[PDB]
Amino acid sequence: SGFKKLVSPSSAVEKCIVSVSYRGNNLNGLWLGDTIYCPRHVLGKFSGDQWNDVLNLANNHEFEVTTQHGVTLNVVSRRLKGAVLILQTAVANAETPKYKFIKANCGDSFTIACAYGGTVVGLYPVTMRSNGTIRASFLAGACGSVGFNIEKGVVNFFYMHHLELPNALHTGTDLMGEFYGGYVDEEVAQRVPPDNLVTNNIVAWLYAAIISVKELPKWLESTTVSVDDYNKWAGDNGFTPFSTSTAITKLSAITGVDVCKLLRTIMVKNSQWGGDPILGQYNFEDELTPESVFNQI
Amino acid sequence: SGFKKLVSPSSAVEKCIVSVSYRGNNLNGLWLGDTIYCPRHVLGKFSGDQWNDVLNLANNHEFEVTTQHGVTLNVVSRRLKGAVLILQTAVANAETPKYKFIKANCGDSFTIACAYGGTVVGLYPVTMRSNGTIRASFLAGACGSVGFNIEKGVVNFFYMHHLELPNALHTGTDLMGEFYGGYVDEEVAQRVPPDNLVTNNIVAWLYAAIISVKESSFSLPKWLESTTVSVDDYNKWAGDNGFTPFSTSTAITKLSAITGVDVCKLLRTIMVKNSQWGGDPILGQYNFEDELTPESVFNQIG
Ligand SMILES: *C(=N)[C@H](C[C@@H]1CCNC1=O)NC(=O)[C@H](CC(C)C)NC(=O)[C@@H](NS(C)(=O)=O)C(C)(C)C
Ligand SMILES: *C(=N)[C@H](C[C@@H]1CCNC1=O)NC(=O)[C@H](CC(C)C)NC(=O)[C@@H](NS(C)(=O)=O)C(C)(C)C
Repeated sequence: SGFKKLVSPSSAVEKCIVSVSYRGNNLNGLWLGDTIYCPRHVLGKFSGDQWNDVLNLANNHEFEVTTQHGVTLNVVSRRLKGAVLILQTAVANAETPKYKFIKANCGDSFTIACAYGGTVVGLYPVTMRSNGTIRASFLAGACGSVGFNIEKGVVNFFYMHHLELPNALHTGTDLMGEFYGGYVDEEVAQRVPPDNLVTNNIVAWLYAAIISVKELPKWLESTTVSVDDYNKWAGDNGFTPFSTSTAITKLSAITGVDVCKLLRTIMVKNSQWGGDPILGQYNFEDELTPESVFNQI
Repeated sequence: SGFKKLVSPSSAVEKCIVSVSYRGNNLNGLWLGDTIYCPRHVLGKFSGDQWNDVLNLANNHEFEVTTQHGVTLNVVSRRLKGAVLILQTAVANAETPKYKFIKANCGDSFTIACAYGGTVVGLYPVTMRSNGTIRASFLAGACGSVGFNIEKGVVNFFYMHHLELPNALHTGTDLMGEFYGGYVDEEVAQRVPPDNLVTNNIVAWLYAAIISVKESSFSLPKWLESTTVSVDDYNKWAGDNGFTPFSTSTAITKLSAITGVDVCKLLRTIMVKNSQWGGDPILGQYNFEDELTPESVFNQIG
């Protein structure tokens, strides 16, 4: 029993995180096979089409790349893919795990391996927000830190960290160099669309509260609302649409509470929470997924 | 910018977690040197003076120990130390890190390496509560999972998991085999004292919020009280309102000096908000977060 936001174990990712420095710019890279992925702004703060000419003018021998073992790697080639710089090394990483490059959807949760100087210093979970940001914890030098999980012995890579927007919001690319949310790696003003609370994860958290209380809650409404009616309301109140899933179906069956009862709870509690807490909180938790809640049963 | 509850990287610990089986009891062990630490109730569900005779009654060849690699270890000796069973292996773990066995105090936070069948499946942070429990996430087979952090290239081990009390409360021993909170590894009703909100961690969280408002609105937070309260006076109030006592620390001193805000203004804020929070949130919440430590907040400034 008990519900936590789980982090994936890090040993397989630690074996792939290297330091990448160029003319005093210090960040991190992901070494898979004979390929290092890192943010292109390790070269400097350029914009638009200046990048392709900065690339051809760069010097491979000036990429300072060290491993956690202290071994210096030698860059033999370079190219850009989106906002990710791709550096080929002379020798392959023999500790490359099985992996996939996957784009994270809204509400998807994964683990950040927060790195400085090529060394993972700590981990934490995050959720891909509706506006292409994550709520993370990053300082200077963290770029190149990666977001991942592990599923059936495969490392899924979702994210590489590039920049911090106002109000402690963070964003970056997938491992194919496409920026989440359409942001750009320029220190300029960028519009951030409003964050919509992730209904499906809130539903997971409400079910976790019900399972916890099994030992029905007073905050749980008794009336119902259809999925269409909730989704109409959601688009007007800052929530994502409710979408059916296998995990949510299992949670409803295990607890014996129809999910449309939880949707009505969301509408009423968002309008006026009142004095009754849900798992000690007077605000919705939306970074715990239905799959994780079910795995903890 | 941004504040998260951090987990320590797990590679050093993953290389030390093994599966330990005895007569259908399948748990986890911590393999350091030629020594495996695991919960004694891998031997079955006994009580009191029964354990020593059960230890003499067990035989080493019936312990099935396997590493994450699939390698079978051979137990050459056994002893009890408190509620921890200590098994000697024929060969030593060549991947043993530098480590310390340390007893976590109330409010100390660390990483749980949650393991099943000798394999770490996930991590998460926990805080040692005032009653000797942690609020974790554990299923059958999770015992022998360890709580740890890494400091200065040294793995501190604080905790090994033994049991789950009512209301999703988890507890266990330090690596010296002493149970936190005076619990025992028996399936009977047990006395569980109140869980008090950890003041020192709330203070840290409030500093984190001051820092965030400073770096988002260049001003002091709207909810921060103007008056101060004495530490002795706050600690008198804390004893009658379900909070731990405040106690100064180097990390809290640094946070006070970086932000320029007297910590006694934060203690008065706790008293005011606990009696009547109101409508202004703190870092998006209307309830105290007490599992983010001063040390962690300091490390997340730089
Ligand atoms: C990568 N090492 C670094 C990580 C930032 C630094 C503080 N917290 C983080 O997450 N990324 C940067 O410094 C980028 C680099 C540019 C070229 C994209 N710059 C920023 O993140 C910038 N924010 S912005 C895009 O101007 O709004 C800062 C440095 C002012 C935060
Ligand atoms: C160890 N693998 C297991 C971990 C528990 C199981 C479910 N969640 C956990 O944290 N520990 C046990 O099964 C112990 C064993 C005894 C001999 C110490 N038993 C319990 O935790 C028991 N709770 S109790 C001590 O009666 O209050 C359960 C199994 C009923 C939860």
